[PDB]
Amino acid sequence: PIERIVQVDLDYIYDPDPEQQNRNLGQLIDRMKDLAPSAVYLQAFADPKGDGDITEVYFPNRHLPMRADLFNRVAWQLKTRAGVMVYAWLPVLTFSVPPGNPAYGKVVQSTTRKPGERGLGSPTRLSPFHPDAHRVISEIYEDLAKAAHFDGLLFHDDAVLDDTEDSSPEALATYQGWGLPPDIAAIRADPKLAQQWSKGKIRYLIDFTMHLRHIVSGYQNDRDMVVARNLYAQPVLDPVSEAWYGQSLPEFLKSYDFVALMAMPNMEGAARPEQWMRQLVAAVARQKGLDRTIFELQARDWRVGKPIDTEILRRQMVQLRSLGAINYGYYPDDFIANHPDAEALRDVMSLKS
Repeated sequence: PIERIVQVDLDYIYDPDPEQQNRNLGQLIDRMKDLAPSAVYLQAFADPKGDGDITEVYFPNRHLPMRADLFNRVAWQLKTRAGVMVYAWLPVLTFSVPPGNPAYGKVVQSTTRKPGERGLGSPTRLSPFHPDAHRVISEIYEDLAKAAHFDGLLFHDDAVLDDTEDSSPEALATYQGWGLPPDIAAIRADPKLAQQWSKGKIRYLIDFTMHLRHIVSGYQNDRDMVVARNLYAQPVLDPVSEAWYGQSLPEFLKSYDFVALMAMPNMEGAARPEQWMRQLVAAVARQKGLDRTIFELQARDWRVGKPIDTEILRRQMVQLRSLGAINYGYYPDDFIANHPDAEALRDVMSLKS
């Protein structure tokens, strides 16, 4: 079994001119037919500002405005014309519902964070410990399942909690239920409690995504609903950092069909990108995770706003192959600018590899 995946932004397809939008879609379909990946991870939410404040999505639903009714038709065209599997890529927590929504303002709190700033996680993450936020997110996933036909779910990288979160009253009450004091200062001060708390939050988020899976699978009438989740590299390279990510490679491997590991040394600011990738693969191997870890590479340098040379991307794929990491893919597909170069990547993205 081999996965070769392409993650695709509907933000790149969308255009206020529906005829331009159609031309955009056409270019995507042609590239995916040519490249023939195992799966496309398809954005179901809108994030055109790139700040992770998700006020709109691309499917009809009860809670958020629709930017365009686009996910269902792109998913169907990918499936039927390009012959690929399609995963719905959706946030776990970040839904900026309108005022008057029951979940409005029921967000993840931090003991130290102030207004007007953020850490890795978005300030807009709804608290999965709050019953109204829990239900609203559940209903958004239900509405996705009603609105479109797809083969899997990719749970987004927005599902993070740091070591000062979640400090909201509902979260504290949940920690008390785990046998911890409802007091993050007290938890953090005791290394044993701090470890238990970190692992507890990791499992809580995973369990929440399993709840969402159950909702979607019931509606897709499909027990074979495959799930993947984005995993940051730092918890893999340095597992102590689980405590301020709320993610874990061993726990992910136990719970998801695939782990979408963000193998992106450029984004990470790696001084020695080849060594970095070598160490990342070794870490995954050490956890016996190569069979279900997808090394998701970056095709764009988002910080400087430039495509990454396709030859650099291919060299990363060849390096992965040489190390026995046979599942991989890239994000994003810039189908309008023909980047990455499909001709150059075809041989390594082929499922005969």
